Amino acid sequence: SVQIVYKPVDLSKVTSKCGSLGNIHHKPGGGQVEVKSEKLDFKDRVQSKIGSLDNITHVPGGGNKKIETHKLTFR
Amino acid sequence: SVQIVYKPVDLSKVTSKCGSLGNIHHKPGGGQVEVKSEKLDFKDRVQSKIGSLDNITHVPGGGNKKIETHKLTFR
Amino acid sequence: SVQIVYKPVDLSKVTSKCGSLGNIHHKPGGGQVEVKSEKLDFKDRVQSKIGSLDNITHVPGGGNKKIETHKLTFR
Amino acid sequence: GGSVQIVYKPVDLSKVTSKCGSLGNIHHKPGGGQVEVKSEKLDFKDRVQSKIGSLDNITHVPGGGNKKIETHKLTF
Amino acid sequence: GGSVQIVYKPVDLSKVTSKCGSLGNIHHKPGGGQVEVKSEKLDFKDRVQSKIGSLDNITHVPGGGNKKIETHKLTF
Amino acid sequence: GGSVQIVYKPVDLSKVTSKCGSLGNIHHKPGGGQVEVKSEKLDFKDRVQSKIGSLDNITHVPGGGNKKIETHKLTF
Repeated sequence: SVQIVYKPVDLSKVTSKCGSLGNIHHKPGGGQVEVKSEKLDFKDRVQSKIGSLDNITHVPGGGNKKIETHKLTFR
Repeated sequence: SVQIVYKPVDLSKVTSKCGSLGNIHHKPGGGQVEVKSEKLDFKDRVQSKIGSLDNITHVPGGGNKKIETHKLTFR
Repeated sequence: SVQIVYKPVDLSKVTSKCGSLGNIHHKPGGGQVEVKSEKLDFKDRVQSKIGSLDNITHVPGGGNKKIETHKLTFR
Repeated sequence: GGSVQIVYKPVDLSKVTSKCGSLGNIHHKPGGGQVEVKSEKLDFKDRVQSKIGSLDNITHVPGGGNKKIETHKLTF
Repeated sequence: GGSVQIVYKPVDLSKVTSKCGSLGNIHHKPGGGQVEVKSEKLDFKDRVQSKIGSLDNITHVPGGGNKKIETHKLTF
Repeated sequence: GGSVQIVYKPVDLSKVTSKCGSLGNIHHKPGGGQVEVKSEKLDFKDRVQSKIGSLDNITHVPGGGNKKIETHKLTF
């Protein structure tokens, strides 16, 4: 006679914690900002950001891939 | 006689925590912002952002993929 | 005689928490913003944003894909 | 007999063409951003041409004439 | 017998073409950003041309004329 | 017998072409950023051409003329 018990158990965690997690920002102060501009010429694309206080979080990553395969073959 | 008991168990977690999670911002202050501009020429695309206080969160990521194959073959 | 019991069990979790979750913003203050412009020329597309206080959350991500396959083959 | 046959069938399908001046041009969004002239006096006398922020398209065509002369003669 | 046959069948499919001046050009967003003239006086006299921030397209075509002369003669 | 056959069938498919002046050009976003002239006086007299931040396209074509002369003669 033949008996096969196939009882694998998975309690695993796969976790990503990406970016700005659990931070404390107590009374942050951005200074006064002045941008005085005159007599400028731009021949191509301009990207401009002006400001006193920025919090920027960018997360292209932190993705998870889990692949699992179970094969039982008898004869 | 043959007996097969295929009873795999999965309690697993796959998780993404991506971006700005659980932060405290207490009285954040952006300063005064002045942008004085005169006599400017732009020949191509302009993107402009002006402001005192910004919170920006961008998440292209944090995606999960799970794949799970079960095969039992007898004879 | 042959007996096959096929009883795989899935209690697994796949989760995305993407963007701005569970944050505290206590009395955020944007400053005064002034944008003074005269005698400007733009030959191509302009995108402009002006303001004192921004909260911006953008989530192209945080997607979940789950694939599960069960094959039982006898003879 | 000593017969004579003359067939005079010249054929003209030719083209004479003049394309003179400003033809088939594209002017897409022409013009300056800001033009400013600041004075206490503008004093213009005796054959002055002044252009301030103007757009001018000027075409003069004294030419582009076509002359075609054709002569046919059959003498027996 | 001592006969004569003449078959006079010249063919002209020729083209004479002039393309003279400003043809098929693209002007896409021409013009300066800012032009400023500051004075207390502008004093222009006796054959002055002044251009301040203007755009001019000027085409003069005294030429581009076509002359075609064709002559055919058959004498028997 | 002593007959005579003449077949006169010249064929002209020729092209005579002049392409004279400003043809097929692309002018994409031409113009300066800032032009400033600051004075107390501009004083222009007696055959002055002044250009301040202007764009000029000027095409003169006295030429580009075509002359085609063709003569055909058959004498028996």
